Amino acid sequence: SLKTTREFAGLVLGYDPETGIATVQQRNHFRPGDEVEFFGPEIENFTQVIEKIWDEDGNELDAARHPLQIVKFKVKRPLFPYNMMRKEN
Repeated sequence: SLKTTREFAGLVLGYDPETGIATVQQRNHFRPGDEVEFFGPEIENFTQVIEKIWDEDGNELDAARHPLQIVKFKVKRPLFPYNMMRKEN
């Protein structure tokens, strides 16, 4: 069960189901090319590659390296607010 912030890399804040773009609050470093898993109740957990990331001002980022910054990127299946994201080994 969930004890600390070490256990995940992002918290989903929002998801645009028309465009596929998720809004994620970073908790630990992740970057384009990384594999992640989205999880939590109400979804089947799934993995994907992170293709490209941007901030809320539309700047592309080489990495989401700043704790609790809000970032955006395309996801491969729908998400609900407060689903979670972790790195996939």
